[PDB]
Amino acid sequence: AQNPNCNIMIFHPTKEEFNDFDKYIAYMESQGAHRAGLAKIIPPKEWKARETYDNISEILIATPLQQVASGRAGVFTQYHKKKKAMTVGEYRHLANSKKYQTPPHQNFEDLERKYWKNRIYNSPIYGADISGSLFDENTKQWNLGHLGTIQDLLEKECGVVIEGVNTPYLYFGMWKTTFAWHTEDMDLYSINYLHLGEPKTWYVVPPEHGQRLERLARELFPGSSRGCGAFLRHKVALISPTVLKENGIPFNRITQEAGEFMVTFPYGYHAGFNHGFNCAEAINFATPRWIDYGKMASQCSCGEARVTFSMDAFVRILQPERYDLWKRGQD
Ligand SMILES: O=C(O)CNC(=O)C(=O)O
Ligand SMILES: [Mg+2]
Ligand code: NI
Ligand SMILES: [Zn+2]
Repeated sequence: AQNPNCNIMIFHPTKEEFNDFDKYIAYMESQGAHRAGLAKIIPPKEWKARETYDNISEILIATPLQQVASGRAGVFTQYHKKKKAMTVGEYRHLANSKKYQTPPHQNFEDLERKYWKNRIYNSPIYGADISGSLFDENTKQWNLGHLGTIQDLLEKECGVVIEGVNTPYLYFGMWKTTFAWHTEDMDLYSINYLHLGEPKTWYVVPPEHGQRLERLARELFPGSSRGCGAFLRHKVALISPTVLKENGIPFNRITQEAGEFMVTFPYGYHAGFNHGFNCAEAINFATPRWIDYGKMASQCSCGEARVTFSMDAFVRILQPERYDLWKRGQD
């Protein structure tokens, strides 16, 4: 069995190996990358996502989200307070302001310590989930706006034609902006490219151990757990590495830098934070190996998780017994 300790693997594809996306995902899996839940892919030196980032300041962040925390430093939830619209240029200025800028630090490890110590005492503002792409149309390799769609994958594998579309999203971050512990919708893969700026630290639980994380989370968030049998789908709960280690939960951590891709694998729980002003792009995707995960994915039916249009068909076809209850939670 490859990668039996479920370590995060890092890949350096050549330009030739960078041509066929599906083939390279399958290669990484052949080497056990998926056992970690997360892999890093460093693009060949010849590749670029686009020529420059000099002309992105006029992008609009229609609903910046202030991430307000409640709890204790290692175990907290966050809610998102909507803020007035602002451009990327306005948001970058804000991120670099004395109130929000990254503090002086020695290295990533020092910064990680400061994050876990101090995050709850601040409310950083995140430009998340903005539909769009920063890949140049002429970038032919690993262009996250030109991937094969999940609808087409389900059709190829299962023969059923469904409605829905699959497009990427931009994330503009700042120091302490936080992504809560989650798996993807329908336990899909995700791919994330850090276009520019400061790093993103990730934490991940191996898919084979995901239920250990869920059990801890039910313990640590007992009201939320009573509210919903899949409350991590709400994407609001944070647990620190110290707390995970205290409770024996297997996990790994890595920092993504600008110019690097990360792939999350089906049912790989992940969480993390940004080091300073940055811009990432991400999208969900599927492969044939995902289908069995999609069929087994938990679902939130309490009303909180509310998701895209395109999840309807996935539920309806892969999880017909759950469909009626899930759809009630959508409505
Ligand atoms: O970058 C972020 O804020 C969150 N990204 C992801 O959860 C992802 O790419 O799957
Ligand atoms: Mg612009
Ligand atoms: Ni994710
Ligand atoms: Zn719920």
